[PDB]
Amino acid sequence: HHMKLVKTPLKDCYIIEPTVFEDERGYFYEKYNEKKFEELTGLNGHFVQDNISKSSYGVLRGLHLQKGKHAQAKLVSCLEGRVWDVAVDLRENSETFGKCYGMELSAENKLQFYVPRGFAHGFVVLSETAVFSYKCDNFYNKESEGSVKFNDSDLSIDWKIPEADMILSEKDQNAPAFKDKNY
Amino acid sequence: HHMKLVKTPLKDCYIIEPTVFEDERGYFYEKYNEKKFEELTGLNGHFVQDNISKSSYGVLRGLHLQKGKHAQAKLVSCLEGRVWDVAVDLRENSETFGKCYGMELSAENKLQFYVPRGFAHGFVVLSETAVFSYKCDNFYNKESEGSVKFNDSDLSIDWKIPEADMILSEKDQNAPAFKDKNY
Ligand SMILES: [Ca+2]
Repeated sequence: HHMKLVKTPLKDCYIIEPTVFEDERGYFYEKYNEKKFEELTGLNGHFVQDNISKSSYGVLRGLHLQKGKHAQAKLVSCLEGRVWDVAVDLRENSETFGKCYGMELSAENKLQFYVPRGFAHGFVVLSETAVFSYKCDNFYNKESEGSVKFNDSDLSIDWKIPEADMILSEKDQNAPAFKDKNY
Repeated sequence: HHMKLVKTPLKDCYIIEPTVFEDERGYFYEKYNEKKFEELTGLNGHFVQDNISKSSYGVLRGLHLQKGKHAQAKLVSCLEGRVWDVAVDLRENSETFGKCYGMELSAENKLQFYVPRGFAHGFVVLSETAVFSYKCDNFYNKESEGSVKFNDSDLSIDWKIPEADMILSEKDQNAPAFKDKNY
């Protein structure tokens, strides 16, 4: 019954590990519960928007964020296939400012990854195709968008797959460096 | 960009039709947006709990509800496979009291079904297995639970699959009739 939030090296960034109940017909679990989450973290647990994408192997999207009062906390998971998901703490006041953390999200492992406001976020598709789910605690605002180049040499993120396999949009190919502070 | 809610014969009960953008690598869509939903319906759009179940062909769960102040509106969809989903309006003051509506929810069709508070809900798995997602706008409360027998003769619900294929829990096999008012 208790929600299980697992610590990561980034402050306020958590893995939600599900408690899965199995039985004859299959399984069931409580994927998310706002009251439990807010009780455990003291953070906002009210999500207002749910987004879905399906992409093919090697598609890499990120690192993305919305600035200021438009910043979005994200609760992300993989509904089909496998992805490698990365978060970067960009809060200048945070003891983990400038640090990154990555993890595999898959339909099989049923994990969710909570990325606070003030972070940048991205992911790469590891399987033939993957369906990616992200819930946001704030609404879309194009003008507020910020970004960090995914392969910025200061962050030195390990995106796991061969570089020749990565598929990037023109925007993500041209995102400003971490030191340029487009956030 | 506009959310598309499609009317059903039951008052306040809607189908959410997604606006799916296809591209080279796949697709993306906004599955849910609380602000758009509340603007269109005048109803509460703040969901607080997300639940997942996976079940095998013929598993039928329902008809279920929570009574009184614990009643849960449900936004339901099928993430893998195919289900037949049914809602019953049980609000005594409603012009559609006692009426039912069923529809197929599948991973392929990406539809969502909004079941208001004061309704009972259930579904049966049509494919070999199915993964069912339901978001609730209120929290679980065991004591508040109500139920209606899925094959109640006054409601005469068409559950699509052969009765011999249906797999029901002991509780659902013994749910009180619609006219006994366990709600
Ligand atoms: Ca709250």
